[PDB]
Amino acid sequence: NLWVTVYYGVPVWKDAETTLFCASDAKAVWATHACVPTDPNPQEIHLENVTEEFNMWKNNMVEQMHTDIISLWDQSLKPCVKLTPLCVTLQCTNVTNMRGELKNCSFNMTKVYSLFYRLDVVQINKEYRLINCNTSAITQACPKVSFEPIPIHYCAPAGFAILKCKDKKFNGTGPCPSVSTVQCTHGIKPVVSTQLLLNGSLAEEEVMIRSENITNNAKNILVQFNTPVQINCTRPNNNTRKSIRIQAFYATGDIIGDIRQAHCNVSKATWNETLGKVVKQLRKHNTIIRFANSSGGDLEVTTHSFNCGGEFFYCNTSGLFNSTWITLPCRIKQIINMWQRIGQAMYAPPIQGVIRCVSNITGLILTRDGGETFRPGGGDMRDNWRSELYKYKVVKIEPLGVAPTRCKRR
Amino acid sequence: LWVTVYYGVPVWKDAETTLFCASDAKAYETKKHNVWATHACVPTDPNPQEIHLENVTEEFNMWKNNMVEQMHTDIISLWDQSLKPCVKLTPLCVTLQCTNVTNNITMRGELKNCSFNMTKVYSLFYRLDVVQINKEYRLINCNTSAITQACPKVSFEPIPIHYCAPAGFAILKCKDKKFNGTGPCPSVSTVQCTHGIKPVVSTQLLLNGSLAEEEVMIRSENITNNAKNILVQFNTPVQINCTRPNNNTRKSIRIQAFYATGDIIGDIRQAHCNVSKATWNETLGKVVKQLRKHFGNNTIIRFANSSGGDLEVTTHSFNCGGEFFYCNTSGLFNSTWISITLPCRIKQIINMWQRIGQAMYAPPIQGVIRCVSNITGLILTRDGGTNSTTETFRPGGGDMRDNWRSELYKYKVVKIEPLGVAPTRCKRR
Amino acid sequence: QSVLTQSPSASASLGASVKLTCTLSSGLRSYTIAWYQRQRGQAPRFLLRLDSVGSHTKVDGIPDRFSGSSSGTERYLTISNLQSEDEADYFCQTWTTGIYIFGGGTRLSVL
Amino acid sequence: QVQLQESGPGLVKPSETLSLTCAVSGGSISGNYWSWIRQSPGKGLEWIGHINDYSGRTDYNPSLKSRVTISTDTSTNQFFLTLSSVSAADTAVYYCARRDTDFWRGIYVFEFWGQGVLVTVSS
Amino acid sequence: QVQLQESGPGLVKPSETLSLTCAVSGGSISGNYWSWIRQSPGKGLEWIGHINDYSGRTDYNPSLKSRVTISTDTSTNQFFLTLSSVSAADTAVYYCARRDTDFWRGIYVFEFWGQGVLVTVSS
Amino acid sequence: AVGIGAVFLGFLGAAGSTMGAASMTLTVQARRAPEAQQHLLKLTVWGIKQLQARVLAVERYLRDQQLLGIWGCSGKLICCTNVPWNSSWSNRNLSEIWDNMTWLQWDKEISNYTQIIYGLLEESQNQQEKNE
Amino acid sequence: LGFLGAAGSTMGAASMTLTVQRAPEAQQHLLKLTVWGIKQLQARVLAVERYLRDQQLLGIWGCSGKLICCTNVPWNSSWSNRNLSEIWDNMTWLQWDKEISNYTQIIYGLLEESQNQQEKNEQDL
Amino acid sequence: FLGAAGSTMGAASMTLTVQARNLLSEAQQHLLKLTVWGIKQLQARVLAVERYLRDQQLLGIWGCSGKLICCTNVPWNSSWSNRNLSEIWDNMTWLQWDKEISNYTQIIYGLLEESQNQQEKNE
Ligand SMILES: *[C@@H]1O[C@H](CO)[C@@H](O[C@@H]2O[C@H](CO)[C@@H](O[C@@H]3O[C@H](CO[C@H]4O[C@H](CO)[C@@H](O)[C@H](O)[C@@H]4O)[C@@H](O)[C@H](O[C@H]4O[C@H](CO)[C@@H](O)[C@H](O)[C@@H]4O)[C@@H]3O)[C@H](O)[C@H]2NC(C)=O)[C@H](O)[C@H]1NC(C)=O
Ligand SMILES: *[C@@H]1O[C@H](CO)[C@@H](O[C@@H]2O[C@H](CO)[C@@H](O[C@@H]3O[C@H](CO)[C@@H](O)[C@H](O[C@H]4O[C@H](CO)[C@@H](O)[C@H](O)[C@@H]4O)[C@@H]3O)[C@H](O)[C@H]2NC(C)=O)[C@H](O)[C@H]1NC(C)=O
Ligand SMILES: *[C@@H]1O[C@H](CO)[C@@H](O[C@@H]2O[C@H](CO)[C@@H](O[C@@H]3O[C@H](CO)[C@@H](O)[C@H](O[C@H]4O[C@H](CO)[C@@H](O)[C@H](O)[C@@H]4O)[C@@H]3O)[C@H](O)[C@H]2NC(C)=O)[C@H](O)[C@H]1NC(C)=O
Ligand SMILES: *[C@@H]1O[C@H](CO)[C@@H](O[C@@H]2O[C@H](CO)[C@@H](O[C@@H]3O[C@H](CO[C@H]4O[C@H](CO)[C@@H](O)[C@H](O)[C@@H]4O)[C@@H](O)[C@H](O)[C@@H]3O)[C@H](O)[C@H]2NC(C)=O)[C@H](O)[C@H]1NC(C)=O
Ligand SMILES: *[C@@H]1O[C@H](CO)[C@@H](O[C@@H]2O[C@H](CO)[C@@H](O[C@@H]3O[C@H](CO)[C@@H](O)[C@H](O)[C@@H]3O)[C@H](O)[C@H]2NC(C)=O)[C@H](O)[C@H]1NC(C)=O
Ligand SMILES: *[C@@H]1O[C@H](CO)[C@@H](O[C@@H]2O[C@H](CO)[C@@H](O[C@@H]3O[C@H](CO)[C@@H](O)[C@H](O)[C@@H]3O)[C@H](O)[C@H]2NC(C)=O)[C@H](O)[C@H]1NC(C)=O
Ligand SMILES: *[C@@H]1O[C@H](CO)[C@@H](O[C@@H]2O[C@H](CO)[C@@H](O)[C@H](O)[C@H]2NC(C)=O)[C@H](O)[C@H]1NC(C)=O
Ligand SMILES: *[C@@H]1O[C@H](CO)[C@@H](O[C@@H]2O[C@H](CO)[C@@H](O)[C@H](O)[C@H]2NC(C)=O)[C@H](O)[C@H]1NC(C)=O
Ligand SMILES: *[C@@H]1O[C@H](CO)[C@@H](O[C@@H]2O[C@H](CO)[C@@H](O)[C@H](O)[C@H]2NC(C)=O)[C@H](O)[C@H]1NC(C)=O
Ligand SMILES: *[C@@H]1O[C@H](CO)[C@@H](O)[C@H](O)[C@H]1NC(C)=O
Ligand SMILES: *[C@@H]1O[C@H](CO)[C@@H](O)[C@H](O)[C@H]1NC(C)=O
Ligand SMILES: *[C@@H]1O[C@H](CO)[C@@H](O)[C@H](O)[C@H]1NC(C)=O
Ligand SMILES: *[C@@H]1O[C@H](CO)[C@@H](O)[C@H](O)[C@H]1NC(C)=O
Ligand SMILES: *[C@@H]1O[C@H](CO)[C@@H](O)[C@H](O)[C@H]1NC(C)=O
Repeated sequence: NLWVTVYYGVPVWKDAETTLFCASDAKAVWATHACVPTDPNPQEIHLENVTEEFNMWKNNMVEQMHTDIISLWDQSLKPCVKLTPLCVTLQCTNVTNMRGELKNCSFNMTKVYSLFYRLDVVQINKEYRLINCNTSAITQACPKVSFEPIPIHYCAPAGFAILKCKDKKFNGTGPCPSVSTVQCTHGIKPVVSTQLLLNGSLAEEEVMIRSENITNNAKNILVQFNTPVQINCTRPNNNTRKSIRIQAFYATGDIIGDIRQAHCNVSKATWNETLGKVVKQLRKHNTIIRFANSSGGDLEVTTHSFNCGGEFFYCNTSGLFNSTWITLPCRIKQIINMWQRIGQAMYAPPIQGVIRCVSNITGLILTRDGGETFRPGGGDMRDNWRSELYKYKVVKIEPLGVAPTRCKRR
Repeated sequence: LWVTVYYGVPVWKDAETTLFCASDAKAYETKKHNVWATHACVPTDPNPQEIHLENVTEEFNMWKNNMVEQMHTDIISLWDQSLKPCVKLTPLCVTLQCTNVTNNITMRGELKNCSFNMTKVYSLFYRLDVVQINKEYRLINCNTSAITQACPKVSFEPIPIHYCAPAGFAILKCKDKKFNGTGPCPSVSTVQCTHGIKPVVSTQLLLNGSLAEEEVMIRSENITNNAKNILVQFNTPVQINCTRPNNNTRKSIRIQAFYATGDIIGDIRQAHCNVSKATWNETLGKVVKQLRKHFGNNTIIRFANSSGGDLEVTTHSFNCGGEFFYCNTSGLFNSTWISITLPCRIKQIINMWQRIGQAMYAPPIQGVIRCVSNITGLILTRDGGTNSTTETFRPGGGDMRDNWRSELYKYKVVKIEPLGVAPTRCKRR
Repeated sequence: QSVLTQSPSASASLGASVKLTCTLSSGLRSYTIAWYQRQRGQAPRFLLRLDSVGSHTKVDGIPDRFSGSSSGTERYLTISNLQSEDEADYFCQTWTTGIYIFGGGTRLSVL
Repeated sequence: QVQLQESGPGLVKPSETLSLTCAVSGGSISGNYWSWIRQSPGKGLEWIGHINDYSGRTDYNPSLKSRVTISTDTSTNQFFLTLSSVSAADTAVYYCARRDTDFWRGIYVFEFWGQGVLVTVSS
Repeated sequence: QVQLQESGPGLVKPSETLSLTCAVSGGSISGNYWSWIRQSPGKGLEWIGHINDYSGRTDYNPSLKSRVTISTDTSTNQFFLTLSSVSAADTAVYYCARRDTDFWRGIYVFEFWGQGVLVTVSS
Repeated sequence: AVGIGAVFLGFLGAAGSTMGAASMTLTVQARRAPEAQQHLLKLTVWGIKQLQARVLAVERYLRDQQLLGIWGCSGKLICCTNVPWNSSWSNRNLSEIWDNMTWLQWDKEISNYTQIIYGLLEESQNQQEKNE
Repeated sequence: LGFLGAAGSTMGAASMTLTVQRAPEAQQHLLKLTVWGIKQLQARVLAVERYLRDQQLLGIWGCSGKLICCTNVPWNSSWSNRNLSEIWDNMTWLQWDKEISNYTQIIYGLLEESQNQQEKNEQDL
Repeated sequence: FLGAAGSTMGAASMTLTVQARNLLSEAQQHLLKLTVWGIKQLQARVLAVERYLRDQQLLGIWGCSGKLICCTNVPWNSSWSNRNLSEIWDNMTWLQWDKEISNYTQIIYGLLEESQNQQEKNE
């Protein structure tokens, strides 16, 4: 004999998708003009005794961030110059002044020679051409804009709140005991990488491992470290920018000094200790835990493809993953198509001098094996962006509520 | 019985309130920078809340409307605000020693190369722009006018402008294709934001105008009364291609960087517009058919060219690419009916909106200026009258509000008052 | 270039073992592939992913009798304990760039 | 439990637009990639295109980039293929499939497919 | 039908402000043009100014732009002329009139005129 | 585009309908810019303008609700009062008003006496609350 | 926002709590301040609009204002029958809403019908 | 606006509606000044509206729900300046009454809320 009663004012919220706009810190790199500045007083209201179950593999914030990144890339690339006239036969020859590698190619435009990379051009049957000149309308990046990742916060619009999890013991899924309410988010860095997370957030307590369903050896496995493994990586070549007018096209001139492949090292002891912590973690969830290298696939998944000061390195990473329970020869190419699209491709104009970038390594992407061997993998940019957005969930507040109490009105 | 109130009731009251502009997103976002027609107006909603109403008949009257006056005032203020930052031409008012150029003759050139001693500097002007003083010449209005020149960067071009009623109001829109614009309208829709309105200055013709569906429409407050104008809306837009066959250069003479016209590259010829003859004849046939319908079959419709008065109404005044042509229609309306290359000139000193206030000086346009436009509306002034003989429809206009009234002919601003009461058999306990 | 090849048709008796060979091009020396079966007149089914090292990803609901292996630029799909349902069209597909490469289709019949 | 169903004209003349509609049941709310594939008789399959259900970033096969258009209707949760300038060489069995969201060792697969619909061009 | 009633001092000393007030009845709700005109004795008529009682923007004769100011109030629905720094030659009969909006071939006419108020300047 | 103005247009949603049909419809109806160049600051100004438009809508709605609450109606969409309807106001019977004419014609016929109707309503509510 | 503090508590505690319930132009980083002010006024205006719509719903349910409103439609058996003590003493409001989320539309419909019937049969006599 | 603010209790009680209705009333740097002015004005009106809504909510907690001259069931304890009802209602202005009651407002509000809740729950 109970009766419904409405209780307007109750603190009830429901998960609900929305369109987070943006938040940046740099002055209107990225296009950044659609990004509002961020100097608020972030109201970190820590809720009490609130158990709100989270998820990371079903967020619709992640796809929103991926769409924003793609849109920013396209908008920044738009005012640049197309490379349609470059679709001509190239007269290529080897250079001697990782033995062959670079190739010097002359082309006739109305007859000048420039430098190209072996993995950047394909011969036709001596005579070479671009890797994909007619299939994809290649466009070269504008020289003034770089690719350094500017922090990009996501704030909820009016009516929505973002729920942070401060619990250290957290694998993404399942209930989250400690929760807090916020309007903005921390300084997520839109870095592009594979098999190594490069400058992402550091997890507390011991090293953390997570996946959709571990048992299923298809779901990507994300590992977040505790102590970053320092990696300093250089391109020891005095590259010479060369400007050719058709509309100003940029290319590589004759190399100043000796020609040496771009390579870089990793602190062996620190890497070994971090990998030991990781392999200790994987024993949960006593058999052999191997570590092979990337098994096949295109260049964007075989190597640790990543940007550095406007130059894109596709780095051999077999040496980092061979310990069964360090120098890495980093190949270089300048043609690039991002986010696994077709019809769009960048040229990455060369940067003069020698470049050296010093960065942390914070996360690892590993895949199980059938039957173990946790060889690295990845390339699904969403998996990369789920290593910082794993403690956020847009939520809409719904004050109205109904309860079964004993009342009779009139 | 008793009385009960009904909050949330469809009510209408014909009241006038200020409306705010709305620039299209692509109008400003895409390319337009430093143009008068767009400013900090609120961008329109992606899709208007157009709701179709049923079994409702509202009375419309464009000749007693208020949106036309509101938009004319907004255009006036916007034009003045655009002209304000530019530097004045007050020091330029001085005696000039002019000789007329004889480099080429088309229809004489009429240009004058004039020297002024600004402590001898030469410049080029047009005959209408400068008046002889008693050879010595002087600007037409520099004695008793605060003459001004437009900013070099800004450009004159129509840009769509929407009007959205503020909260608590609505825009009733007559969707009837056959609607002369007076009295009841059978189909009345309701909107928040109106359709695209392009502020275009023109006389005797409506350029960039909105074509009217169904047949050609004839509108007037009083067909019988001679004084009232007549708007004619064609159903098929007529192409016009007008070009000034000359190229000029700008000389920066400091007074304040004054821009003066330079010598013309090669040949010099007076401007010309082109209109296809057959389309003009067909449109005139439709127009005279509708006018006979309003006047009887036995009535005889005659046409004639302008009857005089100033120069911005006798001819067809319009801006093209930043140059203000005053292009004659002496020959277009010369045909007697029973039951073409337009030669034309320019004037760089213009009196916009017919006021004796500041007059704006047209900056020179480099290169050949050509433009295509949509002649869609005609302004006709009925001949006097003697009865049952004939009718003559020499073009008139000039009143810019008349030009506005063609685009805003199908809107009214209404105040909704959802607090009506009613009687019923209900008593509160 | 980049192209997949395979036998146009192969057959075996019921209860025997059937071998399907998917051949990668020279530039595809190590790419992972995926196997697809299509019984005549029904929706093609996902079978498994399989790379050059021999790793295979079983799909929920697929019979365990399906198996796979790798050898250089050759990928082997092994089936045992056949019936009339296994008669179908099989093909291997791969993703090099954002363009897909499918096989030419192989008809397998059981007698 | 995701099911894909396809429908559309069975016979189409040359030189017009062929429209095919595919509805889905059980799919995720957003973030899915709906792909359109076809197989000509006697020839191997080839990918036509796909759409990201959340963003709307279309993508098409380069050999058919200037003729096709794929759109989505989230309200009814369907997606449409419109192939223009169809000829006698475009007769095929058309499938609407759902793209993978795992990228295991450099592959995108099509976990779920439709029953396939015949499309033919004849005089 | 619009009726006009003008009023103001009949005797004004030289060299001070001269104020006239004209009340209009039956005018249009908006878009009116209230004009002030005068005729000096032994001389022809001459326009003084006009006000758009909706926009509020004024206009005056070029030769009197520095000495006149015309205002208007809609609520009481009247309009005022203030001619400051009057001289000996400004004695005249003043009329407040309404000019039309027809614009019949390059003319604006004042159909409705006031009775005509005398203004004489003397010491 | 959003706010309370949409609610007002929804009130307008059926103007020529039947009085009873209009009342039923009233009861039923009770329930990432691209920013190419210099668009951020213009977006801030447009935000100021949109907030002031929404605030104008909210204030008009609140003024109407307060006017309704001055009488004996609180905030109910349909409300019943306790002041007699004298025969001076449309002496002809209620079938024609409640079945045939749309709200427009009733408003046209009542606008002459709406003020005295409101005054009587307010006085009746004040008297009813004072007596109780 | 603002009233999220009481979340995670017992419905008894939540009900009790809800029952009780010149800047110059020389400031550095002015654009951030004005943009976040725009955002805060957006939030406050959306809050007042949401409150107005919720109050309209409460009015159509015969509650007008008020917070703890009582009505006349009985609690059906299908709506997750449970012992009232453990409903109102141990769990939290969020879990209860997650449990009853499948049925709230039917609840609102029945509530509106009950209030309409109450108005009809009260004005009847 | 304040109207008969200082008048006798009866006149103010009869003229509550006046106060009730009155309570609810580019170029870069130039653009920043404009937006700061807009922020100030919008903040003022929004805070006024929110304060009005909070007062309406307080009225709604009790048995008023927007009605001006409310009526409750809380007994009037003599501790809150017990005097003759007529004498209180025809001598002291609202200001002095509130000044000499401002020490007991909170207990009155609490008693009102408790009585309304008890009436709701008991029935
Ligand atoms: C609209 O259409 C009307 C026709 O209905 C045109 O009117 C004619 O305009 C032309 C000029 O374009 C006029 O020609 C001028 O005639 C003046 C008077 O002299 C003669 O014409 C009158 C009859 O009007 C006779 O009685 C008399 O015996 C003469 O035969 C001349 O004084 C003019 O000369 C001046 O202008 C020309 C051209 O610039 C100069 O070269 C001269 O030096 C001098 O300055 C000229 O010859 C013609 O007379 C007009 N007829 C009528 C009936 O009005 C309008 O021009 C046309 N457009 C407009 C805007 O109204
Ligand atoms: C990941 O780890 C695996 C094993 O740990 C590793 O596999 C090895 O790869 C190398 C490079 O391909 C293989 O070396 C080959 O040896 C044969 C012997 O005849 C040669 O013919 C091959 O030459 C071809 O490839 C060259 C490029 O490498 C060409 O320049 C040449 O012209 C020929 O086309 C080649 O040298 C080696 O046999 C395997 N080892 C095993 C056990 O498979 C792999 O390289 C690592 N890195 C990845 C996958 O990116
Ligand atoms: C991860 O974090 C690390 C540090 O936390 C970060 O390293 C930074 O890399 C950038 C890119 O190389 C460095 O910035 C450059 O530094 C060099 C040498 O100091 C300068 O010469 C550069 O000047 C350029 O600046 C112009 C305008 O930006 C360019 O247009 C022009 O080409 C000039 O060459 C430039 O400042 C930066 O110094 C380091 N920071 C540190 C602390 O070392 C790294 O980039 C992060 N991300 C990744 C993917 O590693
Ligand atoms: C009715 O709509 C027509 C749409 O074309 C209008 O024609 C246009 O008028 C505008 C001005 O209102 C012109 O804008 C300027 O034009 C000049 C000269 O035009 C040439 O150069 C431009 C720019 O490269 C080019 O777009 C044109 O095609 C011409 O080659 C330019 O120098 C200025 O920069 C500025 O663009 C349009 O150009 C002009 N377009 C044409 C050719 O019609 C027409 O004016 C409208 N009717 C009226 C009078 O309102
Ligand atoms: C991440 O950590 C959380 C806990 O912090 C893990 O959640 C746990 O998930 C399992 C299921 O995988 C839950 O087991 C459940 O047990 C009940 C009763 O036996 C049964 O009815 C359910 O069907 C379910 O099997 C377990 O309760 C839950 N933990 C808690 C505290 O509720 C999660 O699995 C971890 N994720 C990974 C990838 O390790
Ligand atoms: C979590 O990841 C595991 C790892 O694969 C998934 O487990 C598998 O789920 C499938 C269902 O799609 C199971 O297949 C079915 O199992 C039932 C018995 O429960 C059987 O009767 C059916 O005939 C069918 O085989 C499969 O056994 C199971 N385990 C494996 C493959 O080892 C699970 O689905 C994932 N959970 C979620 C929520 O995604
Ligand atoms: C990535 O690194 C591994 C190891 O450095 C490379 O494998 C070596 O390849 C060379 C060249 O034929 C052989 O001489 C070595 O014997 C290989 N290493 C081992 C341990 O056998 C691998 O080739 C590199 N990746 C690429 C694409 O070249
Ligand atoms: C690598 O990650 C650390 C985060 O742990 C970055 O930040 C430094 O962290 C240490 C450890 O507490 C602090 O002492 C420093 O003050 C932090 N800042 C800097 C600038 O060192 C660190 O910057 C990252 N490495 C690089 C090269 O940026
Ligand atoms: C347009 O046509 C309509 C037809 O109803 C005119 O409305 C009435 O027309 C009759 C003559 O047919 C007049 O006697 C009435 O006085 C008109 N009433 C109205 C609404 O004014 C309307 O006047 C015409 N408008 C014009 C002249 O364009
Ligand atoms: C691009 O050119 C190559 C050789 O010139 C050719 O094989 C290829 O088919 C071309 N691409 C397209 C899409 O036709
Ligand atoms: C693993 O691979 C690296 C590089 O190919 C090699 O140097 C090493 O000897 C291998 N074996 C190990 C680390 O046990
Ligand atoms: C204008 O040019 C003509 C020749 O067409 C000439 O006769 C006349 O004298 C010139 N005017 C002046 C003022 O020089
Ligand atoms: C103007 O006329 C041309 C004639 O081809 C027509 O195409 C165009 O639509 C008309 N209006 C516009 C928008 O220019
Ligand atoms: C200027 O105009 C005035 C009349 O407003 C007149 O008195 C004066 O003489 C004129 N002077 C010139 C330079 O024409």
